[PDB]
Amino acid sequence: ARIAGINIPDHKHAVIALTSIYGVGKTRSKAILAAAGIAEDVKISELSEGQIDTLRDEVAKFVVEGDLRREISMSIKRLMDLGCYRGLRHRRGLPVRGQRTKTNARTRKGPRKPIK
Amino acid sequence: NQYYGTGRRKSSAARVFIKPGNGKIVINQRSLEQYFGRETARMVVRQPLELVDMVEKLDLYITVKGGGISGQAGAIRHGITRALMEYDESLRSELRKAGFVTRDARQVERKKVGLRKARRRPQFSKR
Amino acid sequence: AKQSMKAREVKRVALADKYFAKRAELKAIISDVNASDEDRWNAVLKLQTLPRDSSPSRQRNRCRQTGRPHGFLRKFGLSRIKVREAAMRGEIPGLKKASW
Amino acid sequence: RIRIRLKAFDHRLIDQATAEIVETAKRTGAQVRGPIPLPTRKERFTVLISPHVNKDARDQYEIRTHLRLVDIVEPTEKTVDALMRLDLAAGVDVQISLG
Amino acid sequence: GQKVHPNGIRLGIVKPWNSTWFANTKEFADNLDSDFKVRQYLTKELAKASVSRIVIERPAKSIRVTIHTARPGIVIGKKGEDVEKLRKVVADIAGVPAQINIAEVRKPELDAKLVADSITSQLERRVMFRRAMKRAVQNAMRLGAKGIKVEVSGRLGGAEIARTEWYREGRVPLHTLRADIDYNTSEAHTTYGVIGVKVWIFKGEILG
Amino acid sequence: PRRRVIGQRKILPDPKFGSELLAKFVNILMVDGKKSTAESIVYSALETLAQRSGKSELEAFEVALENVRPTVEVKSRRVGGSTYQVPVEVRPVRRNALAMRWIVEAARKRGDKSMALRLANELSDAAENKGTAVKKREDVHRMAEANKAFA
Amino acid sequence: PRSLKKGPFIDLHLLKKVEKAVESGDKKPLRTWSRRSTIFPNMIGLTIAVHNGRQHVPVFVTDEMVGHKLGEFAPTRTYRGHA
RNA sequence: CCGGCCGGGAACUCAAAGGAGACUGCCAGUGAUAAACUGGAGGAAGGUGGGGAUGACGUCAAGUCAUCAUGGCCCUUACGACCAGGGCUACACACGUGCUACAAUGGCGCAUACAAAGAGAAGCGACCUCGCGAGAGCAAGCGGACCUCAUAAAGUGCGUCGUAGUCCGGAUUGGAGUCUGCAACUCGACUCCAUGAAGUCGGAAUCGCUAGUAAUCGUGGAUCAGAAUGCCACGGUGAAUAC
RNA sequence: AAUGCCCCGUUA
Ligand SMILES: [Mg+2]
Ligand SMILES: [Mg+2]
Ligand SMILES: [Mg+2]
Ligand SMILES: [Mg+2]
Ligand SMILES: [Mg+2]
Ligand SMILES: [Mg+2]
Ligand SMILES: [Mg+2]
Ligand SMILES: [Mg+2]
Ligand SMILES: [Mg+2]
Ligand SMILES: [Mg+2]
Ligand SMILES: [Mg+2]
Ligand SMILES: [Mg+2]
Ligand SMILES: [Mg+2]
Ligand SMILES: [Mg+2]
Ligand SMILES: [Mg+2]
Ligand SMILES: [Mg+2]
Repeated sequence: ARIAGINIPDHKHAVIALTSIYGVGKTRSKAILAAAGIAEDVKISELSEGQIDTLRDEVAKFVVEGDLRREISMSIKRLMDLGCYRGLRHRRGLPVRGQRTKTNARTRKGPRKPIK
Repeated sequence: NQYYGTGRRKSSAARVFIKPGNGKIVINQRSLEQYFGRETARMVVRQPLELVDMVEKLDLYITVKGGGISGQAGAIRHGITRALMEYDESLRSELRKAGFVTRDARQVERKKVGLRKARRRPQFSKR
Repeated sequence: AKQSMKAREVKRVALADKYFAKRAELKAIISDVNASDEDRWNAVLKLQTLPRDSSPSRQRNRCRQTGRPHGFLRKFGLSRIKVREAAMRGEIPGLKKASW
Repeated sequence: RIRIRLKAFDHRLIDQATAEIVETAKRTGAQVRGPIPLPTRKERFTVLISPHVNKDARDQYEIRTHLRLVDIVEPTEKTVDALMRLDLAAGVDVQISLG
Repeated sequence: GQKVHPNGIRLGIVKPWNSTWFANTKEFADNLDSDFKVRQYLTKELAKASVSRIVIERPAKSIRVTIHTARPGIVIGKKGEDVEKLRKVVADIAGVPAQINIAEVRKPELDAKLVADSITSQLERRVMFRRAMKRAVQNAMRLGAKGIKVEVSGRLGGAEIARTEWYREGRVPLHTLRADIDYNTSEAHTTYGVIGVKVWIFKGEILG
Repeated sequence: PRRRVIGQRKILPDPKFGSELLAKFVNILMVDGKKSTAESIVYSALETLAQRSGKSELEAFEVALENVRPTVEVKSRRVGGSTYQVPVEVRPVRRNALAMRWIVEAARKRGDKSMALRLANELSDAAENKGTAVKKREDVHRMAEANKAFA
Repeated sequence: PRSLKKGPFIDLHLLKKVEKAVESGDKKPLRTWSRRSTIFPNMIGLTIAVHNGRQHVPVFVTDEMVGHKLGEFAPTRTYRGHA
């Protein structure tokens, strides 16, 4: 099953199959299924092509993988080009929301780097 | 002619009223299978009526408050035992040997300063 | 604490009690969902102009006997140390060492 | 009817005060309900007893506010001004409520 | 420091509360502050009078202050002037009509605070702390206290290394709870710093 | 402990069959106080094992416990200038508890899907003298036999 | 973020100063300490010297910064590297 | 009006308030005719019935001159006082204490049962309406066994997931917002959408606990305009083992 | 019948 320019798990239920898309969570997927008039537990394998076309129309009405890539990249680039606090944090690899950094910032700082 | 009894547990309190009948049960305007949806609760509330074979001779209108399912079950058992005392006055030794008249005083222990709980101390370390 | 800090807190509470009404009605007209945009703008501007010490959120609760800002107890108005010493001396009515 | 709510930190004091109240009531008026005892408040406090640093050393105080309620259902003219003239001990808060 | 306050631990069983009044959370704090200020002013004003204990009770918007002292003739001075001045000033302080009562406490050698203030005056006038403690204990046991302990601490005799001494006579049980333990303390401000003093007086067990 | 020996606390038998042994087994299997879940699991697995191997739940459980039951454990003595791993006999309560513990541990280690299935498979294997439970039993027996030179 | 209904916050003195500056057409560093004020479209083309502790750092206001605050562009903690 | 509702009833839970009771009291044995120990008859509790408070002489010249008080020393157009902003939240790194997880005794959706202990007047804040939501408008009652906070959760029954770094994990990040507060960039909390790191039980070593304890599950309060996974309290389920 | 071990600066 190919949707929004990407394949889709065939054996998984419709909800998780759609969540597999970049830009669609459980709630957005449930809304897609409701708008398409399909059960949340119907496997994509047993589905017909018209339902898949409706799902394509709905995901097109919403935003998709490459669109989100571009939006996020452009936002981060605008930030780090303005040189605001958030852009500085982004470029330096440190947390942005204002977390502590004297310890316990591994998600952004990557693994530990011993001093030598 | 109803015989009354009071049972108590951790935080529960059960009023038991017994009348000679067919042996039906009513807990808070419900049956035991509907109130105590647990086989252990059912067995413990039925215990004394099997200790002394009178499960089918006395109906009873029981009410209970406070505590959880097991606490309420123990309270109902204690109240049923007390009512059986008030009614017969001859099964006292049997229920004593069975261990039913002793009101369980195993109350929940409080939390003390310097401890994570009643007895658990925080993590200790020389360094 | 320092006499300067205590007098500072006194001035804070005095100015708060003074500008309470005006600040209150200004906040009211600002939060008013059925108010004009320009009126709310002017109200926010006047609130800005108003002194900062006039805000009840600016004053810190201090022990009425020593000025200690930490360990304050609203029920008594004293720090924990003074509360304990007064209780032991028998000055706080009804208060006694508890246990259960 | 009139309800009298007494409260105090002293058990014996509140008990003697409500006793005096019910006595004067049965004396002047008649048909006083009774001094029913209500649940008492237990306002607790924990205080670090050390000045600088001891987070495990802590005293635990508590104020016990005992509460009593009495009701008079046949209020005469003299009963009201009598209980109003009556000044009670220090440490007892009395609240009158008609109805 | 481990010992608990005797008055604090006995405040419910045998020993009573000094301040005895009821209040809600809205005025508890200001009531405490007014009581503190009243006690402060009284202790500051009548210091040459052997004031043992100032108790306060505020029933129905009227404060009543009872001063248990040993020199009532002094606290009153000329008959009807000093008490009235104190009543007026304390009423002004509290913002409430004031009433003043005096309680003559016999046997001033049996009060924890009076003995403490006496020792304080002694070792502020440079009397030997040992002699002061010994004579206090002797006077108490002579007047008939079933027990007495008195301890001094800090810069004893202008020493450079502070220490603590204590004299015990009779039977003063503190672990017991029904015992009548009148305990108090004071401090002297000498050229060499501060000297603290504590006094326990065991009158007798109270079987209530 | 040092001072005194203690008295044993009572354990309520199970409602389904009334076996104090099964009550102890479910109390060993439970975790975080979820006795309801433990009872459901043990009852399901026991019914499965029964309909599998014929004889009723009690017979299957007792034969499995007997096949897993040890008789001689090993302890440390540290008498004098030498330390000894002396073998010592086991008492009934101790060996029953050890059997139950080894069985539940083998079930936990087994990489099946459901805990009830794991427990049923382990019980069947033990009844037919298979599984890590009987494995550990044989290991401790061999260790005791090796250290049999101490008494 | 601040409440939408409340509107954007800006200091009265900063607003009056920027009004005077845009009316006068003077291209001078507008010194201020209001790092909390959010930028407005009237500030584009100007240069604001906002306090950052030690001194006032100058920032030239652009369009895409309007929805931001000058504290975002005035850093305070000077860090280079531990070694 | 099927709701103790509202007459009524004072029985019961419950609320205190005062009392009774548990003191080796009695029985048999051991013991040196003792202390005391063992066992049992009663009893709710049997041997300190459980828990708490209560912490001797003194040690560590232990901690606190930044709670407070205080000797001596030190500054007196500043080591005093006021104001704005920033910082106390930084970050190659190491350690301690905790929370969340690695999952199927589980996750998810539906329905549903059982508590205790506490706060409330610059406060708690029903109901109704709007908004997916945080919350917003109106807004009764409550100084409170009466009203609010406030729905307890684990559990139970049904269906699904079927051992997959996954419908586990939720960190990080982007976008739009709510509340407080003059003012949420440095630097609050929370909501919605999307994103979905590491982790697949953890080396040496090491910690807590003997029963309603551990383990687990939630609830409340002090601080507080706003701001806890911490602190202090309450209860539900509820073990194993001690030769 | 006798598997681990060695050390703590100066004055007071
Ligand atoms: Mg933070
Ligand atoms: Mg360690
Ligand atoms: Mg000062
Ligand atoms: Mg209350
Ligand atoms: Mg102590
Ligand atoms: Mg016995
Ligand atoms: Mg400042
Ligand atoms: Mg800090
Ligand atoms: Mg955990
Ligand atoms: Mg609160
Ligand atoms: Mg469930
Ligand atoms: Mg991995
Ligand atoms: Mg999301
Ligand atoms: Mg796995
Ligand atoms: Mg918790
Ligand atoms: Mg050497």
